[PDB]
Amino acid sequence: MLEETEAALLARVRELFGATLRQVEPLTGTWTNEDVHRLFLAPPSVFLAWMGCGEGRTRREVESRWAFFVVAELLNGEPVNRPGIYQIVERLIAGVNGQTFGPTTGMRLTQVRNLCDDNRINAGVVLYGVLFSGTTPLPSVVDLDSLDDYERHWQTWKFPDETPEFAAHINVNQEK
Amino acid sequence: LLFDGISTFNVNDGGEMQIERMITMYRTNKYGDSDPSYLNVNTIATLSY
Repeated sequence: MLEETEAALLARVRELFGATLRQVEPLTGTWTNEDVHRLFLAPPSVFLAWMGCGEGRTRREVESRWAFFVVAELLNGEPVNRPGIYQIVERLIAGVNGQTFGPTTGMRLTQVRNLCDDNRINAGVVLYGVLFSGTTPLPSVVDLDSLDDYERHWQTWKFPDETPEFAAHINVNQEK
Repeated sequence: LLFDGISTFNVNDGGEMQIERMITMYRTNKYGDSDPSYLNVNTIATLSY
């Protein structure tokens, strides 16, 4: 159950920040060196990206690694609202730490990378990026349901192929 | 007779009559196969009790 966890994180971010963040949108792939010239950033906004999942404790759970890439504007080498972006980062860490989001539980902060190199400084964007790890379980085996009236029991004894056959066609629920 | 369904009796020395084994008439299931579940009168009496 991963898409449900992703939707829960997005809903939590929307509820916590509201109109402070211009938009929120799951981001395909991790942040590469081309995403800045490819995405509809519309800063300030945050993108939730699934960075895979490492082995969990059991064979039914994994340690999913998510990431929150925060975006803003740095016109003239000056962040658009430095208190605003710092508050956004801290509040996103606080509201998405420990608290469960759907099946995933135990959201633990792992790192907060600055992730602001030339490709993003020259494009007027800061990219403070949070990372998370969570104990998310795997879906259960799909159940089944069917009712057929038991009426026949065909049993065949496994003699050699050309040995004369031996079998019983019980045909239960027969009365006489 | 005990395998037919009819109970049998034993005559003791002196002429007294005794009960060999008193059984019901249950000898087959709903199918044609044999069934001992209700064979004994003791089974019926114990189930009723």
